[PDB]
Amino acid sequence: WSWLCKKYNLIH
Amino acid sequence: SEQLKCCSGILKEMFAKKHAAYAWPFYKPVDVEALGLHDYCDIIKHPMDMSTIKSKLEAREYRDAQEFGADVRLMFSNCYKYNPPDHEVVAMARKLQDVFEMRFAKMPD
Ligand SMILES: [N]
Repeated sequence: WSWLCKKYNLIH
Repeated sequence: SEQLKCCSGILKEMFAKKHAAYAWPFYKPVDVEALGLHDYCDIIKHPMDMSTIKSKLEAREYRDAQEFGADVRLMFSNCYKYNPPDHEVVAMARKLQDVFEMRFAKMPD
């Protein structure tokens, strides 16, 4: 739900 | 000084909800430890994000609008350098950069 979670799923 | 106020307005629209669907990957610094990008610091020597740029505008670190725009373009170059060309985050970076370049060029002189 966080920016880091979205960021993680976007890059990897 | 008046152009530095425009730089704050440009970054404010870059943060606005109208662009959030493609601007959000650049909101905050790339946390290399939390995101598992164990090669980022070897490739990117000068990281930059919209939140750091905002703090440097608030601290009046940028002398002119050209130095502000250099940090904005550094943020995009880091994304183009680290990620593959066909990556989805590269397309999102071109979108946000097109928004920046237009407003940065249309800045009152
Ligand atoms: N991913």
